[PDB]
Amino acid sequence: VRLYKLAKRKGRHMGIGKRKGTKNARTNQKTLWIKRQRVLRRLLKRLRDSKKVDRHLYHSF
Amino acid sequence: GSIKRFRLKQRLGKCRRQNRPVPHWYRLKNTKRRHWRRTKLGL
Amino acid sequence: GRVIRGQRKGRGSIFKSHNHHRKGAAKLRHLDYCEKKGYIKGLVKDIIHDPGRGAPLAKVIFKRTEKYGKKEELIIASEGMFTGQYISCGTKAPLSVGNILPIGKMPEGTLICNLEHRTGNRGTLVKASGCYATVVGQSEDGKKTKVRLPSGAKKTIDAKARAMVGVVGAGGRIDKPILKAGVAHHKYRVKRNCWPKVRGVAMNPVEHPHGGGNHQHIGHPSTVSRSAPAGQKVGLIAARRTGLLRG
Amino acid sequence: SRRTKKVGLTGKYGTRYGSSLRKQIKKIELMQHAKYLCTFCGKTATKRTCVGIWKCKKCKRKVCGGAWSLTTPAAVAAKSTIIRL
Amino acid sequence: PKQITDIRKFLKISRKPDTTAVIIMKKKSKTVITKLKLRTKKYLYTMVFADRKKAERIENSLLPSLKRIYYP
Amino acid sequence: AQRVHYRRHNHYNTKSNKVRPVRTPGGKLTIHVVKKKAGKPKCADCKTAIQGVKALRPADNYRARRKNRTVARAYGGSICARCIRERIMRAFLFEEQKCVRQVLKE
RNA sequence: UUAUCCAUUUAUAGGGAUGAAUU
RNA sequence: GAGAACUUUGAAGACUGAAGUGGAGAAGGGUUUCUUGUCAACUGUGAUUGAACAAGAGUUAGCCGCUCCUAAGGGAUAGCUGAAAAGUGUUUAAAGGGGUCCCCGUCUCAAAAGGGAAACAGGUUGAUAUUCCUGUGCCAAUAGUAUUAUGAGUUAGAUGGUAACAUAUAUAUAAAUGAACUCCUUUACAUAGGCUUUACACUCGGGGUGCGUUUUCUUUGCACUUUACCUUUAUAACAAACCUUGGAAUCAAUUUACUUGGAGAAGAGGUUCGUUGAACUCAAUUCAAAAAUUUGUUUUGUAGCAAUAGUAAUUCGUAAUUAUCCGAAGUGGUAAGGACUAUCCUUGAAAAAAGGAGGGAACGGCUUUGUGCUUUGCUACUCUUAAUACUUGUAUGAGCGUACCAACAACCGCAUCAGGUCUCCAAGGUUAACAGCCUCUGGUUAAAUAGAAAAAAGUAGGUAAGGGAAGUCGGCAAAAUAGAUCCGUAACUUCGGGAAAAGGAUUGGCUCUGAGGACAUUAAUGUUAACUCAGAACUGAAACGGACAAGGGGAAUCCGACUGUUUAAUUAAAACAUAGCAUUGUGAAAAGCCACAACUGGUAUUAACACAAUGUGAUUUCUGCCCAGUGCUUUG
RNA sequence: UCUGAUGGAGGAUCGAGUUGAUACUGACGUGCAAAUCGUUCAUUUCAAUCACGUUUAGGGGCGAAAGACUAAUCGAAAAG
Repeated sequence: VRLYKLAKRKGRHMGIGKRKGTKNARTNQKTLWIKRQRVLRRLLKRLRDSKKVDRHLYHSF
Repeated sequence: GSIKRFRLKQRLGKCRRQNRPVPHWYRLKNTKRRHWRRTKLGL
Repeated sequence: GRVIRGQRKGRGSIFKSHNHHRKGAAKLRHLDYCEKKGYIKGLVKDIIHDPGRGAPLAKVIFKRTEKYGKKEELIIASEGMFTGQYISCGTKAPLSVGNILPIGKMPEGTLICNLEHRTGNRGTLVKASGCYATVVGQSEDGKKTKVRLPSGAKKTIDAKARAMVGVVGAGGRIDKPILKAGVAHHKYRVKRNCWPKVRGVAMNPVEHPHGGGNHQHIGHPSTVSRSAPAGQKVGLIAARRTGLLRG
Repeated sequence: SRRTKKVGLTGKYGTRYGSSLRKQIKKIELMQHAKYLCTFCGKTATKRTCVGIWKCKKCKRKVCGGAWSLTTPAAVAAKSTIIRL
Repeated sequence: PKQITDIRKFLKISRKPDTTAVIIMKKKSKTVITKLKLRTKKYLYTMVFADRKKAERIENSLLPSLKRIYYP
Repeated sequence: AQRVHYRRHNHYNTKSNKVRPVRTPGGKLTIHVVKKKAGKPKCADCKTAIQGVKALRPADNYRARRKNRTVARAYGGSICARCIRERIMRAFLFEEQKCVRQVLKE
């Protein structure tokens, strides 16, 4: 199973003939959206804190 | 069950005690006998 | 035959009201010298839902006058009354929404609820959600006044009987269509065991005068006399007429 | 984008019940789930809690109102006549 | 069980008439660290000594009225 | 994996029988019943949680120290600070208005 | 209104002009 | 052992596969439990076995439960009925408690899953373990007097902070006066959805120890590497709420989601609770800088419990010695908590018990006059914890359950019956998955029988050329794809659907490519993590959701609108219900409907937007004529 | 008005389990069984399922209605 996991890490057993659950069941779309939103908000907060953007610009973005 | 009342436990003990054979020294001169799986106490 | 469902209802076994979570009987203040010759103001502290009924109840705290302390009353809330409001009860209470006044003090045309059909019985008439009566006349000598009830009937009550000024809240409930059997199930779960109905014409003749036959019909006139016995009073009881009304 | 052409909030009912029944229930659910103006604080934040009880999210104050709206025309008219005098 | 850190409270508790036994635990760490545990009616009070000299001096100064229990 | 069983005569997943696994020094995974979380004490007027006072179940509150059952201010522990402030100003001003009404009557 | 009947309550003041408030 | 397919041991081949013949309980059973014998009968074959038979033994609690509280409700009292039997249960009740006159007040039972004082770990037996042993704790109770000692307060009730609020650390945070009368809080509560934190679970890599493989390969595969309750556990951290300051439109802060603000936002600084329970230099300690005691730097300790226990090893007479028990992470399975959002013509118990507050009734001590009050002369005095001594009747901890089964032969089905029977824990691989299939721990290899042979016939399955429903009442039965991704999807429609319509393509392995984050330095350079998609070569008997798992579709007609329910054991439907619609009665305790022998009661904790009695049966479009007959009903 | 996300409604869908019982009118029908076994099928956020407690008792109860159920007994239970 460790060897199989290493192969999967290289991306070796993930073809569409190996998938049985739907796209969302395999990788939750809500979770992906939450991750993206959190990283974008983190970046915006970092920029505003470091004063590289103005407050109004931060709110708009 | 494991949970019992005192009177019920005493009755169980008496029923067990009354389930023993007639002593041999007395036979030297019993029908009211039960098995736990065949005839239920019902009491 | 056997005892029919309507007859079984009065035995009160499974047909008792489901009242486990009811908050209390809705009654206004017991008559007192303060209400006879003045005003006593109670502060409404909360507006709660009584599971049996649709009209909200108001918990009103009065300060006892006979002894130090407070007393809590469960009134039927009128529309527009709000927590933190002081309501006045008595003969000299000002005519305002939520106040309890003798009906003889109110002018003609005022809308009232929590009507006392006899003085001092602390609230008997006009209590369902959205209902209101109208004060449509006072006697020349006072002592008596006539109101129009939500059924449209005119009733004559002595002028000392009390009522709340306004309309009991949660009006318009009937306007919502119960969409599904489940909503009716939940509605009657907290009232009674009157649901589902089951038509008598779908029964067997042993248990209903409508039951039996090869075609599911009444077979005899469904209008029964007022003197019919308990197992016989089953259709349109003592009907003066039938069919669609025309005005 | 626009999701349902006309059913709106009644899209939860799918095809069940009549179209007339769904339209009738939409008309009153629209105002049952609406926010109203709280005259005590001036913020439009009073929502229905139970069938006849309306609570303001800001004041935390609750009033007795209609089954589906904060006020009903009959009660409003009655208050108008009372306040005329 | 309660840990006490200052030395005055430990001495006072030991001198208090409710104490019966003192538990001496010694063990290598990396130097041998020790701990002295007064057994009272309510609690067992532990004091941890990294100082070998201090944990040589303290239980010696401890009055021999109350019994000793050496665990190792 | 180690599997567990109830130990406190209540073998149903009721809210008073909520349970937590723990690893013992003997290498066994055992189970301990957790205490029910108690609601916070609430103000008599606004029914909001009043701070400075612990939130113990009655049995633990009986054993609690007096310091963390009360707040050292007037109605402390029973009425929140904001409500007490409003009550004080109301009590003073509603008698002030009575006094000025009496003085203006004549 | 005294028989009789009904209602209410802690049988709790003779008739006219959103603080508490008890010793 | 007289006797062994079914007793025991070893070896092998397999099974159950954490949704278990695995561990714990409830109901029910009642000694079936354990040990030692033992085989007349039973253990549908055998039997040396056994739940059989016989003799002994075995169940240890202040902390687990009952016991207490109240619920649906039951019984009883007062009355009132009734020949009584019985029926109802405050309907003319003078019906225990508290303070010191007044206040409150039917009793009792009903939960081993609701509420609820308090326990953990290790070990121990043939059979009991949160019950025994060892150690460490916790809860409740503890009378009167007098001594000491602990603390506070006092020349009759303390103090800090602007505030949110905080403060008693005595062995032990025990004491921060407080009467009557009050007012609150806790107990104490639904459902759905996601987000988040923690613990447990699983997993990856490093170090150590032991074992295994070793024809060949293998810095390798496996196992152990642990840490309970308790210490307001101290702290740390975080979601929230609040306080001070501040004073917002170019609106801003902010969530996955929306939430919030001149009724005071952001920012800055704080307070508290709740999560958790050694986090954080946490505590003690070493070194420099601040002053008549603060900030920075090191060592120790699994924070105490705690290593003394446990585990895995190496030895030594056969009971002792020794060494390890520590360096980092990932997945999200389970559980709980948090802060939220949403739903209801549904709003989702009570009491015992506990706490907080408002109020301000009473007031030092030694001696003394007169009749508890004015009085004279002096002051160091009041509560709170603990211990001791003496009085007090003997001044700690009642009683009951605790074995075993829980079905697989211990229960109910007449039985050792393929049936029925409530709850908790829930590993790895594949995978969407607690599915199916295989596996580790644990359990098993047993089933009212075995051996041999192997035809007919039966039963449970497979496969069949060519044809493809010609079979048959009828495609009954079987077959046909069926996962996922991409594409495409009609009539009709209540505009929501129909829809997975129909119908196409692809799918393995291997080698790659690309995309999607977090962490620091003076715009630029390094360290490091998930599996998730997309694309390209190559490859093979053109095969790849390879096993497992897994829709047949379409054109229409009839019925019922739908979800739902039903003739337990021949009928699941078109029957019933349903929302919708319509009609009828009733304004009340001299009402409607209904119960009762009477008394009295149900609806009713109700009041026309209600209750009761009917018919029809979603929506759409409609619902025509007849009051002669029979009903019902209205006036006199 | 249109488009993309976000969001997570519904007596929504598939589907194990549960709760049932459509068909084979399969097996069995001197059964394992006085209703079972196999495959197939229905059902799973709600008029949902389960447990214990509690109420309703025989010309009575209870019935989403089949004269169904009321201890293998129901167009009037069982016992004497």
